[PDB]
Amino acid sequence: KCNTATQRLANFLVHSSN
Amino acid sequence: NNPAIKRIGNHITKSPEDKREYRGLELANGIKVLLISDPTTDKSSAALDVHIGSLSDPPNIAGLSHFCQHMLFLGTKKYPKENEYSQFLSEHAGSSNAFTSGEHTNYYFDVSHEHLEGALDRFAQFFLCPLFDESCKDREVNAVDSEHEKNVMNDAWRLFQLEKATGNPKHPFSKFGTGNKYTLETRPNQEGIDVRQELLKFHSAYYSSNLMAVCVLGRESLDDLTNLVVKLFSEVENKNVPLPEFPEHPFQEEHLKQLYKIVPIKDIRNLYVTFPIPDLQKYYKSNPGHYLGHLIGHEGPGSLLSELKSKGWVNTLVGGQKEGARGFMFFIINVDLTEEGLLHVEDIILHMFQYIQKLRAEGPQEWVFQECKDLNAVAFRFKDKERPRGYTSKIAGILHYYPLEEVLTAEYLLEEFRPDLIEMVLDKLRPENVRVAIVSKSFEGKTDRTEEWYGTQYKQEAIPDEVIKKWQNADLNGKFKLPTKNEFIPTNFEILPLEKEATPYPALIKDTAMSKLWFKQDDKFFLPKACLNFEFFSPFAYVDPLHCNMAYLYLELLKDSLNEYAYAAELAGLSYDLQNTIYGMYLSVKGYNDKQPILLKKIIEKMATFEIDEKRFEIIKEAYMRSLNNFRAEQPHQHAMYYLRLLMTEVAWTKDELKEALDDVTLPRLKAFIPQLLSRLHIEALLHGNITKQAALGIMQMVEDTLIEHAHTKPLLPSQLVRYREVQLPDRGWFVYQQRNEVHNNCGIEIYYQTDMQSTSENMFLELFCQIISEPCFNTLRTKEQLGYIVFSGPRRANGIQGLRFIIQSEKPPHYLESRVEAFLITMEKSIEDMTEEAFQKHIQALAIRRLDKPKKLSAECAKYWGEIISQQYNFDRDNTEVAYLKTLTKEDIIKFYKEMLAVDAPRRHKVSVHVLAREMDSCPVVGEINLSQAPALPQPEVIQNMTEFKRGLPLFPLVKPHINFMA
Repeated sequence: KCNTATQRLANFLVHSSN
Repeated sequence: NNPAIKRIGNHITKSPEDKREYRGLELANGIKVLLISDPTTDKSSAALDVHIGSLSDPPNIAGLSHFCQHMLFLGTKKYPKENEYSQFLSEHAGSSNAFTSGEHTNYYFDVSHEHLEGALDRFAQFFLCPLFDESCKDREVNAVDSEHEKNVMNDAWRLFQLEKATGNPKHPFSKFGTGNKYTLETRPNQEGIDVRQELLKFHSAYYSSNLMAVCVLGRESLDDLTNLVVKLFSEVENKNVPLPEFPEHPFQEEHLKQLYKIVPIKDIRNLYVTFPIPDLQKYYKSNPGHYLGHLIGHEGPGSLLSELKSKGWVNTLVGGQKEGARGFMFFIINVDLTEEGLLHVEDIILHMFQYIQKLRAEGPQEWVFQECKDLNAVAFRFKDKERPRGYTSKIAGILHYYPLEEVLTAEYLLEEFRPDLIEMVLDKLRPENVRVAIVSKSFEGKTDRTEEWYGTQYKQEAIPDEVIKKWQNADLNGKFKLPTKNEFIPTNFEILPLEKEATPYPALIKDTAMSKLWFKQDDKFFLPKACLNFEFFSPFAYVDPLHCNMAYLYLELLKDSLNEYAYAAELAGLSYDLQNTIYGMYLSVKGYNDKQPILLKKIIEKMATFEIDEKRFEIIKEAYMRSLNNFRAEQPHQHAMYYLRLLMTEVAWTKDELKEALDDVTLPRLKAFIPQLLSRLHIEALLHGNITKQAALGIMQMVEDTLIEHAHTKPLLPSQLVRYREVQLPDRGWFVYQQRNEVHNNCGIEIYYQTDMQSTSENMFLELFCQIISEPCFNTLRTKEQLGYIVFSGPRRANGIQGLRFIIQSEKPPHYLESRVEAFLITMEKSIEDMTEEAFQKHIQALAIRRLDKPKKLSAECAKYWGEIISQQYNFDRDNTEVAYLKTLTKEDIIKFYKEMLAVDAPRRHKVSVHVLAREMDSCPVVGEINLSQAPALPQPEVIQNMTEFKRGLPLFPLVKPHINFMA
């Protein structure tokens, strides 16, 4: 598929509640 | 006039479907602002994006930006309290998060619409007067270290940093952005660095108004929002900081024509191909990089994936441009490898260059451009209404790249056809400018290098000039052809008139032995879309480990078979989800309603007449085996959740039982399984969207008839519609289950305090209590005590039962972690006793808003109904019913609830704990004995040796009775 449709990796303050 | 405003942008281009009001503008200090007025929104939201990130971290203090991000929430001069911000949001139905990337630091929150200002005010101080308190710095540094610790064993983060390390070391792109205790505390201490000051310097130097963008959304008018923002942000100082730029690509000559062999943590096989390219950002009106991504990453007939898959070398492929930073980008073509594929990498890459040649030979195609352009226009026009929090965050980020008037359309609408840009990018995708990395355990013991930040083991070799030559001399392969017109492209967008018998909730319009059909015509979003959810019930999908494996393989083989045909539907905004469940199968088809019947019919038909390709069977089976084993590489807290699940559910096969039975599944066995699985069924569906009642009954009957015709499917008996129960823990009992994670060097734990069966009263008692302890839990267990990055608390719902759960991932052993949670529980009891009636009534109000928050889009509302159907509770008016009851609760009710079900000496405490030990930990006790609250003494726990015996020795809870819903 096109990368444009992909999870860039950044650092979040809080983890996901989901 | 207004001196605080430099300029008010012209009309902001929006979709004619979008009823929200917009106004772009720029403050005198240079802050780009986008205001959004939504008089109906239940929650307001705001976000600020500073166009500066880790790439600007000083060389001697890696992670400083990210640490700055964390520290801003910990107090300001105007609001000194460590958690004034968090507590304020929590008490007003709000939330907040933030992330740091190489060039951006994005902060965002949402809250009850009537408290935007209070929230915005506290939020603005982050960029005006942060305290960077000394005590908070010493503590918060642990959260950062904890965050990096969880990523250390993550293959994605390892590969992400390895690419940075393999480029030019002088380039700031080689920096370690996350940071940890060593780089943020230890190291800087060995060099007499006062991190407090460095944080103050960094903030003072880079947090300049000229590099900021803000987006606010609320019920207030555009003028009111304007005065609001001007009043809170015009005071940010403009230090005219030059926007960082990186024109010289991190990959230079010495970095090209390089081959890397990497050892992964999980058992995976991947091939990564990268080409350094210029920054194509400025070309957003034509998007040449995406044009090539669309073709090279295309699936469907004639594509690269097709040939790579037919040769049994690859299963999936991803191609397209990848972001770098202002000044550079990369073009990638990554692919997973089969066993045979691993030994044919050179050939795979040759095919890649052959396909690329085909593109140069055919030249740029305008019809392809027009097609994507038309799809993007349809996508923008009918885009689903977003949730405020994510919307403000996105806008704030993209305000840095596009004109105010185009901030909404920039990423969707295409205007220019650029055969010259397309050819320019294609000219960079050549063998002499390639980088190749292979990820496989087969490299274990053959590597000679180690990435310092993650410890990744790899080898670096130059690609032999003859291999380069062979690729450079690639000719056309007849198996490679450009895609053809996309027949799935929708054309009928008429919104049907709201029928006369239109109901507020889904209605049961078909109740037969074969199927139960819930239906609702959309009455609020008015978009040309629909959601078709089907639940297929069959005992043979989870009867034993073997059949569960087959249920999985079957559906996985089926999706692999429809892929090529289904890809076009995907691009045209029509997708589907098919997976096996513990009760049978789940199928979901969503998107534009126009062509859904066509995709659906195709799926069911293929389902009931499927023919398994032997080659595809062995390949997928081998992957599934690795997939199961790879669970050992998952995080400690994920293992804890997994064990609790197996422990509390009546019937559940473990991953060990699954792979064990996986060698027994043969092609013959699978072929027999499918017809058996479809022989007897029961279907419960929910059709919701732009569809009539007759179209719905029609769609439901078409599915059944297809099954009846090709699989002779017959109805399932009502008593065969079984639902699993949850183990019923004994009063005052406490059990502990212990395990070890052999990959991560961190401990994981989950504590579950089972309350009772779900019901209006039981639900709100549990939910109110969670609402009250939510922020205090995070502030106590993490901010103050810094047990770990991951500290979670909230309700646990399963099989009609519910209770409070705590999840923590830490370096500290589980028995200690438990002591701390028990200490916190007592702190909360006192806290609830000490809070005013108004503070209590405030939490009730906050919980009420969270529960009544309206879904903004069709799929979100469908999800709520689906939840009522899946759980078989069918309480469609649950939110109004439950909130009404909640508004009745008193502080006394909650105190009694805790004393009866939660306190350590509670007469009905039902406690179960899952202890996951770190890799480097042989054993560890199950119980044990400063400015930390005193932890109560705990009783002797019963250690669970065998899961099966544990369940057998305990009674089972009954199932929840369905809520009444009449109709024929």
